[PDB]
Amino acid sequence: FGKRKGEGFGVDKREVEVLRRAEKLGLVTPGKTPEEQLKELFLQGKVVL
Amino acid sequence: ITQVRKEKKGAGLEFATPEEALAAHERGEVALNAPIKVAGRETSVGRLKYVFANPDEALLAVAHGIVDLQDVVTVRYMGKRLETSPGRILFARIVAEAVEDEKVAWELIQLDV
Amino acid sequence: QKRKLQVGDKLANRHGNKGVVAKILPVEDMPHLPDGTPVDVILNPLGV
Amino acid sequence: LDSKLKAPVFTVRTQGREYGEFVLEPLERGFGVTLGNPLRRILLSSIPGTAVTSVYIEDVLHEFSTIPGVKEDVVEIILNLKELVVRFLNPSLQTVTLLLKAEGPKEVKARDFLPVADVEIMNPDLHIATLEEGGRLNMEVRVDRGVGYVPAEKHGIKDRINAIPVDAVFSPVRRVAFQVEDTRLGQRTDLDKLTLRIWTDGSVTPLEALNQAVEILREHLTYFSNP
Amino acid sequence: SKLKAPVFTVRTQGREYGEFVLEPLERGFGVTLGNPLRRILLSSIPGTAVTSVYIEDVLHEFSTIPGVKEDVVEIILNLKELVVRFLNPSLQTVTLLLKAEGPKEVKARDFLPVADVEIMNPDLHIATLEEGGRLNMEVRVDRGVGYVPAEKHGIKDRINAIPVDAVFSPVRRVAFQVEDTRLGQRTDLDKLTLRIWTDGSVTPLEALNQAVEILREHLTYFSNPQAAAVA
Ligand SMILES: [Mg+2]
Ligand SMILES: [Mg+2]
Repeated sequence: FGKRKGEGFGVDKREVEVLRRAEKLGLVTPGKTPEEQLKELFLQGKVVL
Repeated sequence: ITQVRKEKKGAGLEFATPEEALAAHERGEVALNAPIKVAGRETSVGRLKYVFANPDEALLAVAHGIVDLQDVVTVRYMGKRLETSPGRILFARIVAEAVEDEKVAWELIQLDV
Repeated sequence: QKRKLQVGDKLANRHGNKGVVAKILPVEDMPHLPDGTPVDVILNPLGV
Repeated sequence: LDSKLKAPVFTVRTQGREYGEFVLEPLERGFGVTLGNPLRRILLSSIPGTAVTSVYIEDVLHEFSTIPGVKEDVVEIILNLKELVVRFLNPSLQTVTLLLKAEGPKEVKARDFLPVADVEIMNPDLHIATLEEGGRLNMEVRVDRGVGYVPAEKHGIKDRINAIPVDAVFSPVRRVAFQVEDTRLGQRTDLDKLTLRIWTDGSVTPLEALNQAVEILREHLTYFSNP
Repeated sequence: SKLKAPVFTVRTQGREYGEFVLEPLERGFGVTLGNPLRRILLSSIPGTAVTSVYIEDVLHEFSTIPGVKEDVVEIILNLKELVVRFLNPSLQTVTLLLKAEGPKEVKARDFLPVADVEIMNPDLHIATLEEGGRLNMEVRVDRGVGYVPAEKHGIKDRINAIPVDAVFSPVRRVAFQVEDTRLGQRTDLDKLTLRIWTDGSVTPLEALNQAVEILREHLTYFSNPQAAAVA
C-alpha cells in the first residue's frame, strides 16, 4: 500500500464499494479511513480483486 | 442473490409519518433494511423509500447502484404490490424466462424464502 | 518430450487438495490485484 | 504465428420497436466481452430519453396520502406515470409540463393528457387512474430529457410546495443482456461469438440505441488524441 | 448538462513505464474506458520474440554443451527473455549471431550488431562459458502478436534448429485507477488513470495508441448490419 501512496495514487472507487460490502460483513470497523480498513482486510488475508 | 438483509441499526423504532422514517434514515439514525414500525404496521425504510413500477425499473436501479439485490424493497409485479428484494424478482424472472410461462412460473416458486 | 500443463492434468497441494485443470484462461480474463497483478490459480472455497 | 483474419459480419434480428437481437461473429479470443461489457454499461446509463420527474395533484399533500373519489392511491398513480413513454420530436426541447383534468366515472388513460407541441405519447392506452362518482383528478406532471436513472430524492425538484418528486427513469433501454459463446472458423478454435439483446420502450429502437452506444464509445476513444 | 471533452495528461519514465490520465469523465466511464483497454493491452499488442535457436553441435533441446554450465533448456529459457526492438517497420524477421569462447559470462550484449535492431536488455544473462567452453548460436526473432507456443509455429531455419515458445506481447503489466472527481457543481465523476508497463520494444504510449486504434476498428464492425434469415 505505502508504495501506492508514494506513487501518487489514492483509494479507488471500486475499493470503496468493496469496503462498504465488507463493512456490512463485519470484516472491518465502521468509521475508520479506507486505508485502515484495507489493512484490516489484508490482516485477514483478504484483498480487493 | 435470494437472501435478504437484516440490519441492527434501526432496532425497531416507532414512527408516525413515513417522512420521519426517511428523515431519520437520512440522519443515519435508522438503517435501510432494519425492522421498524411506521404507524401500526411493521415495515422497513427501504420498502417506503424505493417503490418500483415493475421489475425492469428495480433491476435498472440495481445496475446504477441505487440498491443491491439483497435490499428489501417494494416492487409492482403482475398487478400486485410486493415487498421483497430485487434479487428474488430476478430469480422469478429467471425461472419465468427459462420455462416461457409467466403464470405457471409464478405459481411454482416460493418467493418469500 | 517436453510436457506443458494442459487441461486434464492433475494438480495438488500438501493438504490433500487435489483437482484436474478444467480451464486455462488468457491473462486478461484472470482476476487481478488493483496494481494489475493477475492471480495464477483459482481454487473453489467449497472444497475447504 | 502467421495469422489471417476474415473480419466479422453483423447480424440483426428485430421484433417491432421494442426488442432486437445482435450477433457479431467471429471475433478474436477475448473480444466478446471486450465489446459487450462497455456497450451494456453505455446502453444502460448513457442513452438519452425522457422521464416524469415531478407530479402535483390538487388537495394532495404528500406521496403516501390517499385521494378521495379515486380508487388508486398516490403511490400507484406515480408508478403508472413512471411507465409513461414520452418522445420529444424537437431536439431543442429540454422539458415539458403535462396537465390532466378529469372527473366523474371515468378511467383516465395517457390519451387524456392535453397535447403539447412536438410531444408524442408512445403508449396512449397506458392506464393512469380510475375515478368514481364525484371523483376529481387535477394533475400537472413534469417531463424532462436526460440519461440513466435518477432517484426522486437526488434531483429533488419542485415547481411548487405540493409537487411530489418522482424517481426518474430516463433510459429508453429497459434491459441489456449479452452472451459470449465459443465458435470456430476453419481450424481456429477459440474465436468469439457475441450475442446482444436489447429491450427498449419504443421511443428509441434497440438498433438506434446500439448505434448511439457505439458512437459514444468511439467518441471517448478520441479523448486520447491531444495531451 | 452534457459533459464535454476531458483533459488528457501523460507521464512517462523512459521507454518502460507510463501513466495516462483522463479527467473528468461521466460516472462509470472510468471502468467502461479503462477495462477494455487493459484487455487489449494484455493481448493484442504486437511485438517481437525469439522464435528459433540453432547451436553448433547441438541436435536438440535436451542436450548439454561441453564447457558450458547451463543446459540448452535453460539457455533457451534465458533467450525467451530477450527483448529485441526493430527500428524499421517493414522488417518482419532478424537472425542474431553469437560467437563466444574462453572463460566469460555471455550476456545478450555479445550478439553481433545488426542494422535497425536494438537489444533493450544487454545485461540479460545467457550462458556461463568455461576454459575451452565454446558457444556458437543463431537465433531467429520474428514480429508477432499474442502467445504462440513452439509446438504451434514449429519454426526451423535449419535441420538442427530448435523451435522456441514465443511471447510476442511487449506489454508487461496494465493497471487502471478510477478516482472520485468533480467538475463545477457535478459530483461523483471519474478520473481515469491507465498505468502501463512495457519491455521497451514499444513504449506505453505507443501501446495505448494502437490499443485504442484496435478498439475503434472493432467498433467499426457494427457499421454493416444484416437481416437474419433464420425466419
Ligand atoms: Mg421514493
Ligand atoms: Mg408461488
